[PDB]
Amino acid sequence: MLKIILPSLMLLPLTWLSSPKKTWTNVTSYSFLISLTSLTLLWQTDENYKNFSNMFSSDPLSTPLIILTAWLLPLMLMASQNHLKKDNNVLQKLYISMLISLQILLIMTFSATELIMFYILFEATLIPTLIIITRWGNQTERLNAGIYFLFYTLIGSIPLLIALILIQNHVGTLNLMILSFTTHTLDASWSNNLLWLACMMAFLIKMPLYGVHLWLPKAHVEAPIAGSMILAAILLKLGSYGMIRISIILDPLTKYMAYPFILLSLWGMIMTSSICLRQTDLKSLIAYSSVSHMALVIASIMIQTPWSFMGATMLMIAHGLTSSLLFCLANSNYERIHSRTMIMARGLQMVFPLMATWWLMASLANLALPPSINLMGELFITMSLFSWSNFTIILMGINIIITGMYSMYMIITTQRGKLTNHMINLQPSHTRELTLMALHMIPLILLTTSPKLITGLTM
Amino acid sequence: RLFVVKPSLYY
Amino acid sequence: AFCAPPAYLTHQQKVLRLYKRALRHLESWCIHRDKYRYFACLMRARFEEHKNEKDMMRATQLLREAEEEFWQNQHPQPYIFPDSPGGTSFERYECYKVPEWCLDYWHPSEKAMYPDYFSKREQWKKLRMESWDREVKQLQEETSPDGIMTEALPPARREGDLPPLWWHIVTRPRER
Amino acid sequence: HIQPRYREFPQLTRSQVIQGEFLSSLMWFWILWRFWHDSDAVLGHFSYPDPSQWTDEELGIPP
Amino acid sequence: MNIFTTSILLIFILLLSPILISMSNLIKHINFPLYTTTSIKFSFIISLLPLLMFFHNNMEYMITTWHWVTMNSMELKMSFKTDFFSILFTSVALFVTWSIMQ
Amino acid sequence: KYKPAPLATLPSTLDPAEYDVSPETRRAQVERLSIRARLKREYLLQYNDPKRVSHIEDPALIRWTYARSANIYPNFRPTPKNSLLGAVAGFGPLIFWYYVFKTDRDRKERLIQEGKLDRKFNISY
Amino acid sequence: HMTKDMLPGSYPRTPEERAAAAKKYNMRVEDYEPYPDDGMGYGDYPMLPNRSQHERDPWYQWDHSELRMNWGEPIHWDLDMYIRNRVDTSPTPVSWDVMCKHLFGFVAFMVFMFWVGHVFPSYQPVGPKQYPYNNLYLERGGDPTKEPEPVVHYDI
Amino acid sequence: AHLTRRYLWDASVEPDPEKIPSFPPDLGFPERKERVMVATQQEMMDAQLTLQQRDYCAHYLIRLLKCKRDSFPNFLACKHEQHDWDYCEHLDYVKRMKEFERERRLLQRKKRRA
Amino acid sequence: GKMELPDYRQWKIEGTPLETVQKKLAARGLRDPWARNEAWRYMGGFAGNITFPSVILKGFKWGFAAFVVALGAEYFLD
Amino acid sequence: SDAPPLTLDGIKDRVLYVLKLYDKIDPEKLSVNSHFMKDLGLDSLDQVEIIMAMEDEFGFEIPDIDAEKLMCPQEIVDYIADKKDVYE
Amino acid sequence: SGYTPDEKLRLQQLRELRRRWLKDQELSPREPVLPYRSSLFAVSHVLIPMWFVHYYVKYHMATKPYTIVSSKPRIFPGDTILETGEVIPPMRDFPD
Ligand SMILES: CCCCCCCCCCCCCCCCCC(=O)OC[C@H](COP(=O)(O)OCCN)OC(=O)CCCCCCCCCCCCCCCCC
Ligand SMILES: CCCCCCCCCCCCCCCCCC(=O)OC[C@H](COP(=O)(O)OCCN)OC(=O)CCCCCCCCCCCCCCCCC
Repeated sequence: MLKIILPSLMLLPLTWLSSPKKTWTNVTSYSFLISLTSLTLLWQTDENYKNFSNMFSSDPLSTPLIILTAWLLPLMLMASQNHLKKDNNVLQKLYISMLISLQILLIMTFSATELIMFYILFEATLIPTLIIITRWGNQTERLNAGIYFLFYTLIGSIPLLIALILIQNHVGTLNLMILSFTTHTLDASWSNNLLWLACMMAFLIKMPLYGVHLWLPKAHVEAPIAGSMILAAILLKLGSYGMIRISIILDPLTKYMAYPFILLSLWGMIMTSSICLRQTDLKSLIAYSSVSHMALVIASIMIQTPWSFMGATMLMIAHGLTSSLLFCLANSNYERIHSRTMIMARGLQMVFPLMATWWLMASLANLALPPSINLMGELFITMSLFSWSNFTIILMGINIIITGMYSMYMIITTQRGKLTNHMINLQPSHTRELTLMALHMIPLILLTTSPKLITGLTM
Repeated sequence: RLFVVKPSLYY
Repeated sequence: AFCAPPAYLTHQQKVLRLYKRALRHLESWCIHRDKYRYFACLMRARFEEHKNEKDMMRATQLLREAEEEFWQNQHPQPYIFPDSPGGTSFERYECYKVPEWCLDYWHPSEKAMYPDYFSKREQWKKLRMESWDREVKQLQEETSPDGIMTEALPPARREGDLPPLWWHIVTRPRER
Repeated sequence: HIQPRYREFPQLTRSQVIQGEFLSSLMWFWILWRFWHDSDAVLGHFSYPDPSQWTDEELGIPP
Repeated sequence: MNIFTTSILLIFILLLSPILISMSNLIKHINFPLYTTTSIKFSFIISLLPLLMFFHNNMEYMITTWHWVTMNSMELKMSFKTDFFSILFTSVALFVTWSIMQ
Repeated sequence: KYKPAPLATLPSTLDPAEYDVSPETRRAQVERLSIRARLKREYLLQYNDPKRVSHIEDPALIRWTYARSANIYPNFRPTPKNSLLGAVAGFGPLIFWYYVFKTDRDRKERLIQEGKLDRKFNISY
Repeated sequence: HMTKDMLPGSYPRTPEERAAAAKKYNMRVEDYEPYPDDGMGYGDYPMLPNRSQHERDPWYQWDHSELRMNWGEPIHWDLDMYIRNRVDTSPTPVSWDVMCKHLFGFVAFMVFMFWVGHVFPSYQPVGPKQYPYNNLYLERGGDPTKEPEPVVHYDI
Repeated sequence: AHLTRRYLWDASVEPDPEKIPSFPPDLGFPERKERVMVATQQEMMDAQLTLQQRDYCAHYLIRLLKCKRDSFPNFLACKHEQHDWDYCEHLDYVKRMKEFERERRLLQRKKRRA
Repeated sequence: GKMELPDYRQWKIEGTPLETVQKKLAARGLRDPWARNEAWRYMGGFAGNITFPSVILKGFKWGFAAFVVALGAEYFLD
Repeated sequence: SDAPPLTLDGIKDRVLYVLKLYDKIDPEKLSVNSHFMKDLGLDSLDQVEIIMAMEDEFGFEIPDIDAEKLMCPQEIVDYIADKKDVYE
Repeated sequence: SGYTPDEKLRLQQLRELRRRWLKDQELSPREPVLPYRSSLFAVSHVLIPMWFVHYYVKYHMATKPYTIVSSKPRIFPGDTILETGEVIPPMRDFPD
C-alpha cells in the first residue's frame, strides 16, 4: 500500500517546485501512473485477503473504491483546468495540493484496519472539500453550503466516536476481523439500540438519507467540478464502507432497528426522483439523482444479504462514474454559458453533435440500460428486497419509471429541441473534455465486461 | 448547387 | 410569420377568419370538389345575406352565435397542410437550420475550400459594422414621444441606408 | 429524368404498369390454382352429421 | 453441429461488421447503404440454411458461447436457443429489413 | 354546449371578453401591445447588434428561477393546513408502508417457524 | 448583474408595493395579481392564467420559439409542465364532462359484458378428449414404481 | 342450438360440457368394448411427440412425420397421409359428439322417469 | 428546363358533375366562380369512373388464361 | 421523384392562371398589378377565396394576418417568393 | 387595408437583400476543393469470419461439456440406428 501512498505524497513537491508550465502535465501523468500501479490490489488468487501491516489491509470491497479514487484524480486535474486558468500559479498549485490530499486520505481510509483511524481520516476529508467549495465557488451561498456540510457531518460523527470508545473499552481492540472472530450477540436493550443509532447516523448522513439530504444539493450546486465529482463518487461511499464494516458487530439488532431507514429510503427514492422532474438546476437534478440512487444502497445494507451487498457495491462504483460524467457534461456547458439553468440552452446536438452522444450514454446508464453495472446492481437490490417483502417491487417500479422520465427530460431539454440561435459564445468542444467523457465511459464498458472485480465480499 | 451551413466537426 | 397582430382584431377580421375556418372545415367534411363548391356557395350566400347590415350590437350577436354553431359543427380531425402547425412536417428541418455565426468557429483548413464563399461573407460584415450606427438613430429619431408604440419598423429614407434590424430577417436559413 | 406535367395525366413508362399487371395476374393465377386443387380449405371436406339422425342402438339409451 | 452453430453466429458477425465500419474512416470513402444492404442480404441467405436443417430434422439446439459471471450458485452466460420460432423469425425479419434498407 | 374545464380551457371565440369594445378594454390592449413592442425592440437591439461576443440574458428567467428556488423560505409562514399538509405528506405514507411490510414479514416468519411453507429451490437471497 | 431591487420579494401590502412589483415584472398594475398569502414562498410573484403554450400563436416569430414565449415576458410559475412537451390545456370540441362519461361507459359496459359471456360461455357439443394410458399418467410426470387410478375410455 | 336450449329453455335437462361421462357407461351397452391403442409408448416417445398430440391417432401422425422427413425437399408429398390423420381426428370428434348426444338422451330418460 | 401551362380556354364546366352542381345552384339562384378551376380534373386522362371490380379484378384476364394453360398441360402430363 | 424548384415567372404564370379561371369579376383582363378592389372591385370575401385557391394550388397555408394584406398578384408572388426562398 | 407604403418599401429592400444573400450562398465550380464484386465480398465478409467461427466452435465450444446440446432426432419404426447396427420393428396392424 505504501508503494501507492508514498508517490501520492511525493506528488506535492513535484507540484510546488515544478515550473509554472509543466506542473499540470507532470502531476497528471504521474497520477495516471499511480492509477496504474494501484492494480496490484487486484491480484487476489485466493479467498484470503491482503494484510501488508497492522495498519493497512485490502479487500474485494476496498480495492475498487481505492482504484476509482486513484483514477478520478487526473480527471479532476483535467476538469479544474479551464477555470482557475487566469488564477495565479500559487493558487492553482494550492488547488492541486488539495486534490492530492483528498486522494491520499481516501486511499488511507479505504485501506484502514482500525475504526478510529478510519474515523480521523473520514473526518479529515472535510478540510480540503470545505476549502475547495468556499475558496473557488462562484456564488455567495457556498459559505452556508460548507457550514451545512461540515456540521451535518460532525453532528453525525461525534456519537460514532463515543460508540467506538465504548467498544474499545468493552472489547480491547477496534481492529477489524478481530471484531469479527470475537463478536457476540447482544441483549436487545435500549443502550444497545442507542449504540446502533450512534454507529449508524454518521454514515446515514454522509450518504444522504431522505430527511438529511439537505447538504448534498447545496454542496454540488455551489461547488466547482472537481469537488462535485469527488463528493458524488467517493464521499457518498465512505458511509457505505463504514456501515458494511460496522454492521458485523451490531447483530441481531438491525433485524428490527432498521425498518425506519428502509422506509425512509424507499420513500425518499420516489420523493427525489420526482424532484428530478421539476428542478430547474441541472446540478441539483443530478444531486437528487445521486440521492435516489444512494437510497437503494442504504436499504440494501440494512437487509444484510449477499445479493444485496453485491448490488450495493456495483451501484456504488457505477453511480460514482456516471455522476462524475454527468457533472462534467453540465460543466462543459456552464463554462460556455455561465448558467446552470437547463431550459436556457437547448437545441444542442447540432453544433455539439458528438457530446450529444456522451450526454446520451450517461443517460442510458443512469436509467439502467442493460448490459450495465447500474442495472446489475439495481436488479439484485430489487430481488433482495422482494425476498424481504414482495411489496417493495411497487416502489421500485415507480422509481424506475421516474428515472426513465427525468433522464430523458435532461436529455431533451438540452440536446433534442431547436437551437437558441442567439448563443454566439458556443466555443467548440475541447479535446480535453471529450477525453474526460471518454475516460469516464470506457471503464464502465470494461467493468460491464468483467464484473467479477466489482461484486464484493460475498461473491 | 448551393452551400450547406454546418459546424466545424474538425475539433 | 412576417408581421405582428394588432392590439385588437376588428369585427371585419373576426368575420373573415371565421369564414376561412368554416370553409376549411367544410372542405374537411366534404371530400369531393363538387360537394365542396356546392356547400361553399351555400355558405357564402348565408354570409352575404347579412353584409349590408350595420347595427353593431346585432352583428356582434350574430357572430357570437355563429362561432358557437361552428364549435358545434366543426370537424375534429381537420386537414392541416404538412408544413403548418399540426402538420406532419411542422418544425422538421429545424435540425438542419443551423445559424450563420456557426462559421466563425470553423478551422482554416475547412474554409480553405469554399474560399470564394467566405470572401463574400467577409464583406457582408463590412456592410454591417458600417450600417449599424445609423440604424439606431433612425429608430431614436423616429420614436413616438407620446408613449404609444407597436411592433412595426420603418424602411430607410436615403441612398445607402438599409432597413433597421435586417441582419436576422436577411441571413436566415432556407426552409427546404 | 421525366418531364413534370401540369393539370394533365402524366406520361407513363411501360415498366411500372407491366410489372403491376404481372403481379396482379400472378396473384389471381395462384388464387385460381389453389381454389381448384384445395377447394375444401375454404368450403369443407368433413360434413357435420345431423344430431338425432343416429339410432338408439348406438349411443345406447334403454327405454 | 458445426454448420448449424456457425451459420447462427455468422449472421451476428455480419450485422456487427457495418457498425465496425461505422467507427472506422471508410464511411466517407464507401457506399455505406449499399454495403449494409448486401450484408443483410448475405445474412438472410445464411439464415436460410438452419431453416432447411430444422424443417428436415426438427432439431432444436442450445448454444452457450461465453461465461460472463458466476454469482454464488447462479451463472450468467450468453445462451442462444435455436428453435422453430427463432430460426424462422430471423429469416423473416432479415428478408424484410433487406427490402426496408433498399 | 361546451362546458369549459381547467384542463380543456375555453377558447377565445366563446370568451365574451372578446368582442368587448369598451375603451377600458381597447386602451388596456393597446398598452399591453406597447409594452410588448418596447421589449421586442430592446431585445432586437441586442440580437442583431454586431460587436456582440456573448449571449443574451433573460432577467425574467432569472427571476423565475430565484423565485422557485430561494425566495421560498423567506416568505414561508407556518399556518393551519400547512403544518397539516407537511405532517401528513411526511409521515402518513411511511406509517402505511411500515404496517404493510411488518404484517407481511411477521406472517412469513410465523409460517416458516411452523414449517408450513414451501421453499423449494430457494438457495439464494 | 442583478440586485435585490430587481429580484422578487415578499407579499405586497400597499399599492406603493404593487406598482413597483408590476413595473419590475413588466406588467401593468391592473393585470398584475399576486398569489394569496398562504405562507408558501410565492410572495410577490405574478399569478397568471393556467393556460399552456399550445394555446399561443404558432405563426408568430417569437424569441423563445420552443416555449412560445417572448424575452422579458413574465414567466408562469408552472412553465415546466406547460413547455409544450407536456400538459396541454388547449380546448377540445367535445367537453370533459361528456368525454369522461363516454369512456367510462364504454369500458364498464365492455367489462360487464365480458362477465356476462363468462357466466354464459360458448362451446361445441362434444365430450372431453380421451388419452389412453390413464390420461398419460406416466409421461405426465407420474411415478413409475406406483400405479395410477385406472380409467377407461369406451367405444361410441 | 344447445346454447339456446340450455340458457333460455330448460337448463337442467341439457348436459354440461364438463360432466359428460357422469352416468355409468354400460347403462345401455352390454359388454361395451374399449377404445383400442395401436401405438406403443416407446414407439410414441422415441418420435418426440407432444402430450397434446400423442392421442389415439399418433400412429398415422407417425406415418405423416415419417413420409415428411422423407421426400423432404419436395413437400406437398404428404397429402394422402395428412388426409388419414384428419379423418381419424374427425372420427374421434364424431365419437365425442355421440357421447354428448348419449348423455342428453339419458337426461331425457331421467326427466321422463318423473 | 422551362415549364409550360396549357391554355385556360379548354377547362370548361360542360359535361361534368360541376354542371349538375351548377343546375342545383341555379335552382337555388346562385353561381360558382371557381368550377372552371376544379374542372381540370374530371376530364382527360382523369376522366371516367373507377370501380371496386376495376381494381380487384386487375390481371384476372391473363391470370385465368395461364391458369387454364397450366390446367391443360397438367391433364396432358397426367 | 424530387419535384423541381420554383421560379418567379412560374409563380406569375400560376397566379395569373388561377385568376383567369376566376369568374365572378375578372373579365380575363389581369395585369400583374390588377388590384382587386380599385382595379377590379372585389370583396374581402372574394379575397379570402383567392388566397385559399393560391394555397390549394401551391401546397401551404397563408396566415390570415398576412393574407388580409394581399390585394395584388405581385404582392402574392412576393410573399410566396419570400416564403419559398427562390432566385438564389 | 394592404401594405402601407412604408411596409412596401421595407419589404422591397429586405427582398433585394435576401435575393442577394442567396445568390451569394450559391457557390462556384472547382469547389469544394479536395486533395466479381459479389465474389470478393463473399470471400472477405463470409469466409474469413466463417473460418474464425469454425475454429472457435470446434476448439472452444465442443471441447466443453454442455455448450452445444442438441435435442434428440425423431425416430420412427423401421429407422435402423447406426451407432449400434440396430433395427426397431414396425407397428401393429392398422384397423380399417
Ligand atoms: C439538531 C439535532 C440535535 C443536535 C443537538 C444534540 C443534543 C445531544 C443530545 C443530548 C445528550 C443525550 C445523550 C446522552 C447519552 C447517554 C449515554 C448513552 O446513551 O450511552 C449508552 C450506550 C452505551 O451503553 P452500554 O454499553 O449498553 O452500557 C452502559 C455504558 N457502559 O452508548 C450509546 O448509546 C451512545 C449514545 C450517544 C448519544 C446518542 C445521541 C442520539 C443518537 C441518535 C441521533 C444522533 C444525531 C445527533 C443527536 C440528535 C439528538 C439526540
Ligand atoms: C381492462 C383494462 C383497462 C384499464 C387498463 C389500465 C392500464 C393502466 C394505464 C396506465 C397508463 C396511464 C398513465 C400513462 C401516462 C401517460 C403520460 C403521457 O402520455 O405523456 C405524454 C404526454 C403528451 O402526449 P399527448 O397527450 O398524446 O400529446 C400529443 C400532442 N400531439 O404528456 C407528456 O409529455 C408528459 C411527460 C411525462 C410526465 C411525467 C409523468 C410522471 C409519471 C406519471 C405516470 C405514471 C403513473 C403510473 C401509471 C400506472 C402504472 C402504475
